[PDB]
Amino acid sequence: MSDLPIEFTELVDLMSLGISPQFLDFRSTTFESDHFVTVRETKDGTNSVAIVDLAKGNEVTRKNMGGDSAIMHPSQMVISVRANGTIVQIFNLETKSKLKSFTLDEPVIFWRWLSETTLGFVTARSILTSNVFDGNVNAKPQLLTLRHANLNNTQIINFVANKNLDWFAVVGILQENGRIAGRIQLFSKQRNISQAIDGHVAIFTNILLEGNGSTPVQVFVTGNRNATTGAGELRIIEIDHDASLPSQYQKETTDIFFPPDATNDFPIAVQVSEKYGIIYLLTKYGFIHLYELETGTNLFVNRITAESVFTAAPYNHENGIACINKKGQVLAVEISTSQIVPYILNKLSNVALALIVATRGGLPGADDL
Amino acid sequence: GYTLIDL
Amino acid sequence: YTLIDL
Amino acid sequence: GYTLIDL
Repeated sequence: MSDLPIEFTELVDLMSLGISPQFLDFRSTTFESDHFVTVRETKDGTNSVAIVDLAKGNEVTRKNMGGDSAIMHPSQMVISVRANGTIVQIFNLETKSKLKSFTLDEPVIFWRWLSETTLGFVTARSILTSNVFDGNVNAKPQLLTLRHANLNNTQIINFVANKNLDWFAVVGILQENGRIAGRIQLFSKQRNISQAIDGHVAIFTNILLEGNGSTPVQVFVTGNRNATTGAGELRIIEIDHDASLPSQYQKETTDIFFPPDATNDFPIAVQVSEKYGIIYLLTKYGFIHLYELETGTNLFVNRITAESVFTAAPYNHENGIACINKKGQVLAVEISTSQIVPYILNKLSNVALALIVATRGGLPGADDL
Repeated sequence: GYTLIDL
Repeated sequence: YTLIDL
Repeated sequence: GYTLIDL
């Protein structure tokens, strides 16, 4: 279908790799980038991990493991395992060498790579970071801040940071009104202050605005669904505006459409193409929502899977989104560079937006305007 | 999978 | 504390 | 000695 503003792909079917569907869940099958999928496979105490290398032909490396949780680095051949709440060990798979080894003061509830350099930890009470590649094997993670009370009684599902590693957001969900509500702790390290807000998804990104040259402004992108009314909302807002810059970002608020009877749905991931200024917002039930970043305008709504999504990641040099569904398909979406401008011009009937997107991305389709 | 995400 | 308008 | 994963 040649009008679609996106390309939709299956990167791999995990089930065709002999992997069991019993481990397709958020804790057991981890997905930090579209480079690797790590599956924790439980069979008695004869426990194991299957590492799928998406770059190298879906090659699986399988190892016995004594840990309860395992993640791969976004790019490097580095695996992180934790056990018994508090025991953490990180290895260079290639040399077999141990990068980090320590025992934490409090059990880890959630972890993920915040960047290529920094691993984030959330405990019952605390939020911690580790500069894993400092060459100090036994150096323990540094306290970032205590958890805000708004995250009490939630399941921790995300921890994100900006590139500068001085703004952060932790996301927890809980059942309210028989539906999923989300709570976010936002933390500014420079101010040493936290703020509690409502939401299910969060990401820090950057945008180049006319008249600021080649200097980005930073924006936070967050999406919520109200657990009582069902109303969905995306917000985009500036953080730490650099004063010399003459263009700044005016906050945007845009609807996220959920069918009223989509009782159990909520936003489950958000990823941004900084190059193209495109937000990808994915829901648990498999709905994809595209937004343009400058204007917050909704571009597209559709569904890419009928099976629920349980984990997601950036795709293709962070210009798209990838996800894994309950049937074990790894699915991917990114804009079609050749079709997105005609789509905006002619389907959305929106000349000004088409020119915004064409200009930012160097894309075709606006050359007869 | 016994998390709300998995439910 | 109100860091930002959300 | 102890490793959480057997490489």
